[PDB]
Amino acid sequence: EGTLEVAMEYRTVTGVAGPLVILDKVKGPKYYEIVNIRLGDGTMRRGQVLEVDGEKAVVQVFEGTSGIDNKFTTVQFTGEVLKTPVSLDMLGRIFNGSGKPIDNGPPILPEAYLDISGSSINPSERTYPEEMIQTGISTIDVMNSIARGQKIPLFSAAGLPHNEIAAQICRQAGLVKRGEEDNFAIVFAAMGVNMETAQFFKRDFEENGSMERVTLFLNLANDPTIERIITPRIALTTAEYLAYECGKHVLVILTDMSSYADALREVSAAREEVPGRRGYPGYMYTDLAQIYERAGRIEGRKGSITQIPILTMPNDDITHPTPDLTGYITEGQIYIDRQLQNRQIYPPINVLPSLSRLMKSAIGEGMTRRDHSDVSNQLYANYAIGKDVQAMKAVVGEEALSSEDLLYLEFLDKFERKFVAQGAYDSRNIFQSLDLAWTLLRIFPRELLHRIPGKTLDQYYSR
Amino acid sequence: YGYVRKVSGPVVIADGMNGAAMYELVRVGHDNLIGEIIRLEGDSATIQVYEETAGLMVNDPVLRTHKPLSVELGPGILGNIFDGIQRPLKTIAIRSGDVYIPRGVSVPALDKDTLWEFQPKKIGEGDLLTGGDLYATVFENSLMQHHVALPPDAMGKVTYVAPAGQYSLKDTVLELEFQGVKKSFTMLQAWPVRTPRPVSSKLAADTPLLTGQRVLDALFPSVLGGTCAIPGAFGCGKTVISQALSKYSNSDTVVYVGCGERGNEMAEVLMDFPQLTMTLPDGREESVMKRTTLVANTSNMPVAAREASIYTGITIAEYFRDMGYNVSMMADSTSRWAEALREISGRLAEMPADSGYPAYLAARLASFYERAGKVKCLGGPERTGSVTIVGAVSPPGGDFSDPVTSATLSIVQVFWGLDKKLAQRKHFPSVNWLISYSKYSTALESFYEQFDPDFINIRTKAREVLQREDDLNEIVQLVGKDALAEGDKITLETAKLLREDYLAQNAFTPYDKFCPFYKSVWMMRNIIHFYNLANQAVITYTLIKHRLGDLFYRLVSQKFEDPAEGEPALVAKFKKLHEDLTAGFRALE
Amino acid sequence: PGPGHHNAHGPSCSGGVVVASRDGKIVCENTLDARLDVVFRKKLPEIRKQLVS
Amino acid sequence: EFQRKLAESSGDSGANVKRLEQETEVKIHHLNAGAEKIQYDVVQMLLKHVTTVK
Repeated sequence: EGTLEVAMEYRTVTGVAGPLVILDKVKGPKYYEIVNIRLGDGTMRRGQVLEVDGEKAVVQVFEGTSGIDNKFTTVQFTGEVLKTPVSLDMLGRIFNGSGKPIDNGPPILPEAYLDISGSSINPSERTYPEEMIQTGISTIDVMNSIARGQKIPLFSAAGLPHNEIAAQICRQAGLVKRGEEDNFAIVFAAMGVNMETAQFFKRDFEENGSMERVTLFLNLANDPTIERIITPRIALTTAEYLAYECGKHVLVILTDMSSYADALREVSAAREEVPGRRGYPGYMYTDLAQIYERAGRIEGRKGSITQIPILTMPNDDITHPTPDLTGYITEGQIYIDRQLQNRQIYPPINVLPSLSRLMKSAIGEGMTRRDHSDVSNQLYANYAIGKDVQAMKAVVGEEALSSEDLLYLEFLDKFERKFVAQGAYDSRNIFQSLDLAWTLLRIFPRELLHRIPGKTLDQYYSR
Repeated sequence: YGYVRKVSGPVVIADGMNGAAMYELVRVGHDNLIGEIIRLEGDSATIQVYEETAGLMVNDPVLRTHKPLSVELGPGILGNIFDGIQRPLKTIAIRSGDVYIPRGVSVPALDKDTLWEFQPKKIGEGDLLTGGDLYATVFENSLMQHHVALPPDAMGKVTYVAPAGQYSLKDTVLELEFQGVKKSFTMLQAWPVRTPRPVSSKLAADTPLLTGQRVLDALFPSVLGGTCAIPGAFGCGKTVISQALSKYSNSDTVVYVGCGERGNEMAEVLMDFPQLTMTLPDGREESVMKRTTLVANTSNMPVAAREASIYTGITIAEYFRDMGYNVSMMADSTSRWAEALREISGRLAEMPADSGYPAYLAARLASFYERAGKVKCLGGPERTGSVTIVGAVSPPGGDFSDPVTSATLSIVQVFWGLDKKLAQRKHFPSVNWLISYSKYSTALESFYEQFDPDFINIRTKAREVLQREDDLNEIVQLVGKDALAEGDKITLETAKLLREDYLAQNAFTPYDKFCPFYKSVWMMRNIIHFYNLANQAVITYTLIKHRLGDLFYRLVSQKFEDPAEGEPALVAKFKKLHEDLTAGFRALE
Repeated sequence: PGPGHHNAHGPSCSGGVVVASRDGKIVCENTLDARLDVVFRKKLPEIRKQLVS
Repeated sequence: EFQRKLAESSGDSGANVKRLEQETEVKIHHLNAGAEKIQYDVVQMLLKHVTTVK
């Protein structure tokens, strides 16, 4: 084997500006080589070499440039890109943003060092998601369902209970069961969460007793802004190792993706890169791809990576660059409405903008019922007509609702009342909920229904 | 050693500073102009100087400090007045005599020649001590005893302990050796503003911030070590709430922090605090300044000092919490701080983000706000303090859409929402119940039920009544009070009584200047219980309205009672009134 | 220049040499302890694989 | 009835805890067998640290 070499320690640091540390007289640099910077005080922090030109090197330190002296700090070039020591033993533990074990436990004994930002899967070898998931919440499963390998985020403005919904989904996560070793292992990324939210996550996960199959990658808002960018990379790399290289299906969760967007914006503004819309970097689409575009099923392996991000519209606007690019990349949306929260509904899922682009394959005959697609389409389409009827009633009066419009208004009322609402710990099965969905569709006459054929639901029978 | 080379406005380039460190404060020129290092390109440095750089001379000396922007803590920190960059305004004025702030003042933050009474703990001359150990306490003044904590990042076996007596900060009150080398510590601790203070464990907040106002105490409670937000731009509500916090809040200390507001407004507030006086529960009369510290940086002050004032204040609050005291910070105008940060960013030509603020504004605001919380102390003996921030916001025109407002609402747990409409309608509390909220009620429910298990149910019923108040409002708006049912009329009347009797305070009146939580709880019980007892009887609304005149008067007076009689007497009176109202509602049914 | 003025301490540095250019700007700390640390960190996955089974 | 039902839990939890303690002891004995794996592999990885060439 090629003989090893001890990393060269330099002291030629010849410039500091912003978060970027300049070096000179570097002997044979390497792009994206991880360099750990030791200050004169002796404290150490990591960093990446962003731009390599000639014998120079423009390093981006992690813990901040503060305290770096141009004649007393030393930089050591490890000569290798960032690598996360993934291992099967990493399950049931908590790690910092960069991966420091923070559960008062010994560090990870790596089964293999794996580089973050792993290469893409050859789409010829890529396959298609073909199985539903039993998260434990009615409205997500019944309409705009989630497939074992499908990516889909949660759109929810600030202050909404989306964190509680994520915690409930993670604690109640399970297969359809229509096995425990390959059962759902949950990788729980936490980008830029509050300390109270962090303690809540830790306590809730420890309480459900599923610590044996859940990994927390916590990154608080106190941690450096650049260190938040590598947290999703590490989480997804560990998920890739667990799923493809070990077998068990992984249900990747990342909270506050808007925090990741803000971290990207801060890092880009630091280096003065070309700005896209709203001052975000012009390559944000590619970065959000490298984060999201890993969920899927690989042909030769029995693993599967399901992605459930959690975004937050900053101004409660769907047109914001982060949610817009996500919706471009994320293959569907599960939407949460503040207006429904104003009505004191615990799971404020609004179904009008919520659609799963892979639902057309999750449904079928192996699972669910043969009337799933048509019933979902009707409860998706008649809601818009009910909203239009409500608007007409608001702008004209109660007399505007004719013998047909009043039916749509009553449909909307009952749909928002009974169907959407669910218990904080209710595992409402599909058929029991689909019966009430059929009742809601049957509030309207069985002949005015245009899109659905009568025979489709007629195959199913009430009681 | 070190000479300037290029002076382009605020930006300054100085050669011969190879050993300089990033963000290390430096003294520039003979006038001792103070500026922070930004870029260390080459063997040269780059400094932005806070005060005006007009009149600098090339090759004028530059003197390093080997320390970032730091604050000298210790005895004498309370009471005084300090600038943004930790400059004692009062002593500067006394020493210079004149009024103007000299360009290049060098007065130390705390007088190092004044004497304070010192006495050590029972520690021995050869014992072992570590960082955060409380080895002595000092009577800086009456009723504000100051503990002397051994500085963090310092530990070792005890070598020398100063016996009790009269001493000054320049004296070496403590000396100890970890290794064979020995270090001697005085009573002055320096700590960078940017670096937070070391903590042992971030506890869960479990005690409400009793502000003395019923609306904040019961409707939208705030917990010790919890963030708070105020949309304060007019109506003097910010002044009112600040005075309430200074006088009646549970906090053992208050650290007001004013940045970039109107100079005359800061003059008014800094003349108001000395006039403010608070009585002790033991019957003693004190001055709020004896427990108050004030950091005021007006608009005329340098922009960098305006940005650093907030961090200075929060570091002072953390130092106070280091000895387990409950201390409350009050950021006067976070909007002004954000504008100062924007000006600094424009000076640095950083790439603009949403609405012109730099992209790190939200991140820096979150980093600042994350320092609040109930925290276990570092080092023994065991004790626990808290730091709560009640920093206000000034949205432009009231539109809660500016990035400062959005970030603050995203980070702050409890938002109280002062409304100018209520101020126009002559509302002393001015708290809009329709927009305020308290996200910490779920965590505070433990204490809420421990004090009274029915109090939380009463609060939920009051929230439901407030929610139905607007419903009845448009009901009266569209058809009038005629269409209201007897139960609906009773609910509307009870909501109006709650709004005009308990949800509103009288402040200026001696009887309603301070509202104890006991009186608040009894008033809430006497209101909600009466509301229900009248509700289930549906009885003609007119008949019960006629026959409950005495009950209505009792409910109204349930807040007119002064706190002079104390909790045992007022609680008994409120209980008797509630029993009488219940008897009148039940017997007449 | 050699250790004629200062030297790597014995127990703290089991052996090896350090080579640095003029002014000590670039240093290649090729001591035995660092060599062991690097080879250990590199070969750790093999160690784990052989500890099991 | 609830107290009678929960009485069996006071023993079941203790039995599960004892079983877990014994399983952990057996796992450490496998790490003592790992210490036997140490006896069989320490010399192996010590001779693996012959990277003292060139």
